[PDB]
Amino acid sequence: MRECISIHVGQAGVQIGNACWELYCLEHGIQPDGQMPSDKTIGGGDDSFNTFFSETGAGKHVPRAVFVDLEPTVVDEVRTGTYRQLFHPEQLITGKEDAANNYARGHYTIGKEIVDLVLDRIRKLADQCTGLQGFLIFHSFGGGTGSGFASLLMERLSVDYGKKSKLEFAIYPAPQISTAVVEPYNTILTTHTTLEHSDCAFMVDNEAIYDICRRNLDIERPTYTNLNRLIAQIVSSITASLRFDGALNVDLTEFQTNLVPYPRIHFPLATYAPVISAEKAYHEQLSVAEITNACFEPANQMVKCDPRHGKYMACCMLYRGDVVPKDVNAAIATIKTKRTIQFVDWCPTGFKVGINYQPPTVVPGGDLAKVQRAVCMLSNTTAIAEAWARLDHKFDLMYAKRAFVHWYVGEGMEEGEFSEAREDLAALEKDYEEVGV
Amino acid sequence: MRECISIHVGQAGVQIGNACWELYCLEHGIQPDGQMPSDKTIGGGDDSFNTFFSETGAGKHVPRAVFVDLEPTVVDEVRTGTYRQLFHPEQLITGKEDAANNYARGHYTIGKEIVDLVLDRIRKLADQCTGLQGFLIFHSFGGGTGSGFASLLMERLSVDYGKKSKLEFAIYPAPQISTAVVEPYNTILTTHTTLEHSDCAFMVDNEAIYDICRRNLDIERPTYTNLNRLIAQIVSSITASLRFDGALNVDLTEFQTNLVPYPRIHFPLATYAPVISAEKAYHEQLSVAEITNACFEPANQMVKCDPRHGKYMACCMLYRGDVVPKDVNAAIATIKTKRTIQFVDWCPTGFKVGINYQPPTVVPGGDLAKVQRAVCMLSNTTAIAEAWARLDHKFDLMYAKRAFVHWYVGEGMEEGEFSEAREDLAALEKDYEEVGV
Amino acid sequence: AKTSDHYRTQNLPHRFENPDVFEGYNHKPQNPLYYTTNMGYGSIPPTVDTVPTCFHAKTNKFSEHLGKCGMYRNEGLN
Amino acid sequence: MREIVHMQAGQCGNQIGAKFWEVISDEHGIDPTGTYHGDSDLQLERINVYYNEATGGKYVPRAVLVDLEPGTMDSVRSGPFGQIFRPDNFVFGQSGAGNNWAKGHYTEGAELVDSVLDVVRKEAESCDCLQGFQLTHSLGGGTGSGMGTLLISKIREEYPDRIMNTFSVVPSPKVSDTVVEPYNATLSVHQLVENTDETYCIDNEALYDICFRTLKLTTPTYGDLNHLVSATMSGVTTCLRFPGQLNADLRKLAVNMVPFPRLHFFMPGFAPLTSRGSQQYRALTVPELTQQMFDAKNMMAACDPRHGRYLTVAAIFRGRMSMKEVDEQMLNVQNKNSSYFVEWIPNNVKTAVCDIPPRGLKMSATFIGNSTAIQELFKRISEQFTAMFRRKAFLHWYTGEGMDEMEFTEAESNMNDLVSEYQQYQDATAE
Amino acid sequence: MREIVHMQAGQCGNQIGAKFWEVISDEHGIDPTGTYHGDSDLQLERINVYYNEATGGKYVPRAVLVDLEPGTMDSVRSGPFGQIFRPDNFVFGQSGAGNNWAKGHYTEGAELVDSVLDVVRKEAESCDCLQGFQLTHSLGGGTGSGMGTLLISKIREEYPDRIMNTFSVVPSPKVSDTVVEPYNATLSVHQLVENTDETYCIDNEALYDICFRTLKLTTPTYGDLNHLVSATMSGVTTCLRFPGQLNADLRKLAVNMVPFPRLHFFMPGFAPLTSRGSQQYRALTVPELTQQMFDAKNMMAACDPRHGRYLTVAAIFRGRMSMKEVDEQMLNVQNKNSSYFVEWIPNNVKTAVCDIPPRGLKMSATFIGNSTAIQELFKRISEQFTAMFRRKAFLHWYTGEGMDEMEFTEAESNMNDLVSEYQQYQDATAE
Ligand SMILES: Nc1nc2c(ncn2[C@@H]2O[C@H](COP(=O)(O)OP(=O)(O)OP(=O)(O)O)[C@@H](O)[C@H]2O)c(=O)[nH]1
Ligand SMILES: Nc1nc2c(ncn2[C@@H]2O[C@H](COP(=O)(O)OP(=O)(O)OP(=O)(O)O)[C@@H](O)[C@H]2O)c(=O)[nH]1
Ligand SMILES: Nc1nc2c(ncn2[C@@H]2O[C@H](COP(=O)(O)OP(=O)(O)O)[C@@H](O)[C@H]2O)c(=O)[nH]1
Ligand SMILES: Nc1nc2c(ncn2[C@@H]2O[C@H](COP(=O)(O)OP(=O)(O)O)[C@@H](O)[C@H]2O)c(=O)[nH]1
Ligand SMILES: [Mg+2]
Ligand SMILES: [Mg+2]
Repeated sequence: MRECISIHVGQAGVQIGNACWELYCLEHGIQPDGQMPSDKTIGGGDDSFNTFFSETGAGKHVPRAVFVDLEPTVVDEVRTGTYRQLFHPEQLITGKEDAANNYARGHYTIGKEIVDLVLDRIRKLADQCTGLQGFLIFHSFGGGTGSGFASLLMERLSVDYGKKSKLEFAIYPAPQISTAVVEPYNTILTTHTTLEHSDCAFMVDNEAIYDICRRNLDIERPTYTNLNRLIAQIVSSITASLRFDGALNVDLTEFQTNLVPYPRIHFPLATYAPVISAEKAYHEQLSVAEITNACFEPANQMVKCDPRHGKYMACCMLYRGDVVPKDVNAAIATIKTKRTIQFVDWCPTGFKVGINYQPPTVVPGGDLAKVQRAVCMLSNTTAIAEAWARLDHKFDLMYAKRAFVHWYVGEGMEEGEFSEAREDLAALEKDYEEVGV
Repeated sequence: MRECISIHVGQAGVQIGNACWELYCLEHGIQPDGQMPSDKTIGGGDDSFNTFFSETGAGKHVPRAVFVDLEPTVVDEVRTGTYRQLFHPEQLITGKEDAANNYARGHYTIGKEIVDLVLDRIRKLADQCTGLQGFLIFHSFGGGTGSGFASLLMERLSVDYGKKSKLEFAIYPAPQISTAVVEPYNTILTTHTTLEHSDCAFMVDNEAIYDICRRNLDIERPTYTNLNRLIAQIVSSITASLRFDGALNVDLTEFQTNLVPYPRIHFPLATYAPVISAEKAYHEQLSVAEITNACFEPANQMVKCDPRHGKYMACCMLYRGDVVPKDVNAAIATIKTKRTIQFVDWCPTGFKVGINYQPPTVVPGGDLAKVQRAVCMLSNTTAIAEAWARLDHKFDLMYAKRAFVHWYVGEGMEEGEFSEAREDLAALEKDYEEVGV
Repeated sequence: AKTSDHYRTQNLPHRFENPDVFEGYNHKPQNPLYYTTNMGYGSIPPTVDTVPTCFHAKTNKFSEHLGKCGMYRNEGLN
Repeated sequence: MREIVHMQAGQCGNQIGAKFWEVISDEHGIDPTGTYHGDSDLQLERINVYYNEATGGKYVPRAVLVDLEPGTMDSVRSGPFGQIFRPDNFVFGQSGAGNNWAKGHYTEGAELVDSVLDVVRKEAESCDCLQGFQLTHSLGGGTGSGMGTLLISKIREEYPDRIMNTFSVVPSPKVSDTVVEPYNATLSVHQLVENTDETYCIDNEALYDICFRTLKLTTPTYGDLNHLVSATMSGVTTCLRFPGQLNADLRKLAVNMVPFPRLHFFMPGFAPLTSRGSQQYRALTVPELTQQMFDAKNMMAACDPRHGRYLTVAAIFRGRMSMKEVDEQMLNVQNKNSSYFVEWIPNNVKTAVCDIPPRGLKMSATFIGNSTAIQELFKRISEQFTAMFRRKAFLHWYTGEGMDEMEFTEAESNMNDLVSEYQQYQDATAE
Repeated sequence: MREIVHMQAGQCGNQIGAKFWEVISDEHGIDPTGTYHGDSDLQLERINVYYNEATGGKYVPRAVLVDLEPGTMDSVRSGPFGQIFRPDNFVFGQSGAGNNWAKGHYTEGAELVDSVLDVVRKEAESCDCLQGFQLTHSLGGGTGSGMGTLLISKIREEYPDRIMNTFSVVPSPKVSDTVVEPYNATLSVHQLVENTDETYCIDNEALYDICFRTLKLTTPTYGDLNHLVSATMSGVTTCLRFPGQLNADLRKLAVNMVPFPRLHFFMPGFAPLTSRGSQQYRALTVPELTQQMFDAKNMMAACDPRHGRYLTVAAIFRGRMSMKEVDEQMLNVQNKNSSYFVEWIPNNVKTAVCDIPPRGLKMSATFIGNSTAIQELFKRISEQFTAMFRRKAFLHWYTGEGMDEMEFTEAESNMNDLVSEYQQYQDATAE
């Protein structure tokens, strides 16, 4: 009834979709073969699956998300590991050539031979509905399949579907820690096509989640799986109000119109609380006020920019679990009475609070504890202007003497495209600072 | 009383006959001996077999088929095969020479001395036939027996019988993939004769079947077995409304007269949906809306002819299985409201639906999925002139310097015949674009 | 085997209810080469699985009996 | 019922036809005695294409062996598979051949040909429906270029509408073995052109190159060369004898290959050819089988296919395959190199597939090419002929036996006219 | 389906590629006879990258080894994992190389290169993707330089959009062992600059040094060196194979490596390297692994990178490890040695992680350092060439086979402008 078709592009997209669908199956009680085990006939309703999982005539829960990559490695790993019969065969579209951290290669020469097939599969998934609610796109701004093909995919999706919501989950390059050299080039070329031509975009770095995993979870050498689990928790807490029940639900199209003020400011930041291990979770008094004031801690954000050096424009605060709607207001009052947390002048009320009854699930083999109440605090603010200023600095420094541009020219893209995207993002920075003042 | 005599001409005709009579016997529960199994003493109420087989004075089943091929190999294999006890001995008519991809050889030579015997067997079948709804001729435009003798046979049935319908299933050569070399000559020469002596002229292209089998069936190595099983499913779904009862029965005269506007556009385009395999078909609903939406696609056409470059003049849709008229009408409404399917202006109501309760009978060992719903869609699109434009291009660039013509002029074919056929088909495609605009 | 304890049967005749009454669906060849693909249509027999579960065939006994004799004609004196 | 009358002529023809019969008798499961120790019924379904029934079930090949010396007849009869033939169609003469075209066409061979035609009429009206005749002459002897072409002329004049299939071994620049070989070749090709439905010309130098490169063999002798030619023969006429998928007989090949009537000189090739050690490392499927057909190293004519344009290409495949794969491979090689292909014949590869592989290898293919690259071999033969003829060398034998130089003049004129006919449809464009 | 054809030119290339096949067959589980004796399913998952498949489940390498002297074929075939190669992929000549670039390029290498291209084309487009062409050779000798560079030129002409890797054993002055090494290296780097996509240069002096003071072997005779080279090859190509958390194939490396097209000369290094006496004493943590990876004494090039500046740095890790340990170490090395990195490229290090270690240790890493210190080898080769080209030394041994002095002068000019190009980014500024 309320459909949340997901597209996972890039290797980061496929891995984050693996974690995301593991979380969805575990919190909907579906074994990896598609069936519902443990004597399903108990309970009369349980229609919560009909947001992410379809249902055939024989009664199989078939998910609604297309895993697209250009190299077949991670996609074949998904096709051969555990969740094998759960996904459709024409749901894990793969290519021959790789995009190779190259936006022009993934956008102009390799992206056009698979775009018709992925749009036909999105056509079939949307036709297998009864009124769609919102696309959920998952990719990385590192470059390649996650940037150029994602941009072309979003262009054709906006052409085909008119005004449907197209929420981004982007893995943005961190300030210091990064794993490539052409990531500023890819982000600059991608912001042009994802700024004016896409819907609300959640954006996360990697070293913020690295620091969070170091500090909160007391785990010192884990890998990308224990990042994808946290972002899966965030997206589950976002689009759980469509599936589950609770007081003052927040619909997916009601997230946007009540979070983002202007149709160019659509880059909020997420913060999940409380991320904690079991030993530390057993030793405190997890409550609504505590998790609310721990959401606004600058050392717990998933974006490496200090919100103390910016203005809080709006905040949508989503709750899961044993949460009453009076402690929420008591926490909002004790947050708004604090002078350090600063809200913009044209915003007397700056909070949209939503509550969902069912608590967040715990994944077996995970590091998060059995939490009873959680918040996915999603704030639109002006603090990311510093991050895009730093990325402009890096891109101008590397573009000073035209490094790595001979590739993008070689498979074909004009040198003025870089200048056009750079001046577009400079105008975006101007827009953010004039909104802030 | 409803009875159809099938005439299978050529090697393609004999192989189509094998793979279609296998499906007919396996659908009506007749073992290849022709013997009807144990009916529990009293025969009971069952007469679906009467449209293809006759009750002789023993309880056996001799089919209403005439297998003609001049080369005595493919039909001698049937005489020595597993269906050797099915056909009457004076029904698998063969010659002693070949026609060898030559329309002149198949029309004015050795093919001529056998048409009298073929007409005598057809006369005997019609005399033992009570109500003849229409002849059903299967051949190929490759050349030789399938073009020259088929043309002569159609002319002779036209001049003796008349009135009664003559459906044609013609194998059409592909844009690129081709076996013979004089196929454009043999296909140009036979249009002159299959124009004014055919009531419906269903066209099947091998390359479209190859792409369908490689895309939807997950077989990387298709062949004539799979090709003729798909064509057998097409003809069985076409003719099933006679033998098996249904709401909104559409018989041969009805979808003859609700499919052709004018007596020059009688060249429909078949499509079968679903053509899916079993491992894929595990993960869909296979609903009526889905099997109708995945039937107007250019990727599922049967001719290698995208209907986007043209308009639909008429459309018959034979649903076969557990379909509901409410879902049929909803599917028709959604198809009409979609914009890419462009129907012609002088036909706002072109859709003839026909429901049959019987699901498609799966053949064991086949590649097709085994599902409770199917659609055989016969369009009459104006895009079909693309194949004939490529045919004229190939015919012109062969006939510019008189290649391969000495065999024809030695075995018949006064030199104006090629020009006459070219003029007739050019005027015909002029008529087709005239009714398109 | 029966196609009733294994599947759903809706007024299916005895002929399909017992698929073991089908004979002639083997015709095993000679030594396993010389195995032309055209004789592959006489393949594996229908079984409890690849059998129709419904047989919706019309019966024309009444219509045939009236059609042989002829329709009514106004023949009388009144 | 279709059937092929075999007429062997010459030492080369008799040896290579003996090899052909002793390989196709093994293919059909026939003893050296002539009794069927087969293992299936498809061997006896179409056994009458090549064999005649005798008392008790013995099978006698329908081959007429012709020579002018006792020689190779006695050698073949003493050799294995020599007791299978009819003893009444071992017709020979007591004279000598002399490797002389004039002696083979005008001397005592002109009355041996009466007995040969009597035997051939006996073997032709002791039948039901002739598909045609095949002949396997030598093109450079006195019997192959003599008796052979005289047989072709008499058969063409007497039966005018039956398929004639002459294989013939063309001369070569290196590896010559005969001094009057250009004279015999030039005088014989003139009779070949107007009288034969099609020729499958084979070169000993190309066969030796095939043996020295692909099928190593150290010493290639003549048994392996005749084995290769016999495999080509059995591959090209296999759809007449064995059923299966889409098939093509000799008349279908004739109507698909030759565009214009004097263009029937074909460029054959057998290509499941793999070395003895390379068999283990070899994979056997349709793409590599296709490229081994379209490999210039595996061609039995010495001419380079890259030195011309293919008019038409026949591909007779054998085995349980995917003909989707073979059609895709033919389209793929055409689209890969459309440069060596005529534009005015679109998709000029006739393909046939049969479901009965030969003995041994699992998957087979036979290549036939009506290429325009045979004109360089024909130009080479004409060059040797005119270099020898400008000084009238070795002409006193022919003239003393009696042939005017006008005959040699017409032979060279038809030679050059056929070369020009092959040349025009190489740079002739569409429009 | 991403897959490389591997070709080895010269005796050095043949041995150094035989060791590469010997190590990756052991990595993939393939026995000497060519069958899959592997335990994990993951081993036979990306075996199509380097292997074909024949009848009976036999996997053959996609190696098209080429030389011009027959002794090296015996030396590569008699060794272990030598019978696995296809014998058709063994084209060579019976002449003598002469350690002559002119002989290997113009006179005797030009005759073989047609057949070499035929076999390379067959093994390259009997395929579906064909990402990579990996030629492996030594600069300074004969067929390693001339035949290899001619093969590079023809293959780059044939396939202008495919990745070209060349593992080049550039000559070192201390080892010497050949008096025409500066001539061959200076005359072959001309073809290596304008054609190849990634060229990894390996110093035999650096290999001897890393065997002496890191592996601490008394007599590193002839196989430890090319074992280290083979380990580096497997490290740089493992991302097209066994899947990891963050992989980076050949294009993913090449795009992020070269800032400008003629800067594709790389200094490789594989350093989980320890002597047998210290392997029990050292840990194998990620910090220890990366500090001895960035240590200059574990480098396969004699250029000390302290006398220069890193343009780009790669790190391909193998093993199940933590990617906010490897990433913080890649950031820490930049923040520590920030002077040796170019200031106009932030984040000079590209990191890839595969989860399957090589046979032996449980963690490993491969280092690819594009630095502006590689000009030391190039300057020394240019100096030794310009110290010999003045008084026309050893020049008749090229002009007799046929070359003018203009080719030598243009080769030296293309040497010097590339040295100046690397010096330009050695001494530059951010703005
Ligand atoms: N948070 C998170 N980020 C990831 C993960 N995997 C990859 N990334 C990010 O992705 C960036 C590199 O781009 P990829 O996503 O790996 O590449 P791609 O989108 O598949 O396109 P190609 O470069 O052609 O492979 C790195 O900078 C990482 O930060 C993951 O599992 N979790
Ligand atoms: N779909 C399909 N097409 C076939 C089949 N067999 C032959 N054809 C078509 O037939 C064409 C070849 O000409 P044929 O119809 O076989 O000629 P013929 O029936 O053998 O008659 P002659 O040429 O005189 O021997 C090919 O282009 C094929 O497309 C078949 O089994 N299935
Ligand atoms: N393939 C093949 N060629 C042969 C054989 N014997 C001879 N030849 C060729 O035939 C040519 C001689 O022709 P020949 O048979 O003597 O003609 P004849 O004198 O009329 O019988 C020589 O150039 C040989 O190359 C053989 O056994 N096999
Ligand atoms: N690292 C390494 N260097 C080698 C090897 N074989 C030869 N070389 C070097 O290569 C040079 C000779 O090159 P060579 O093999 O003769 O090239 P070719 O003439 O083309 O075969 C010598 O100076 C050696 O130092 C080897 O196996 N490993
Ligand atoms: Mg990737
Ligand atoms: Mg036929």
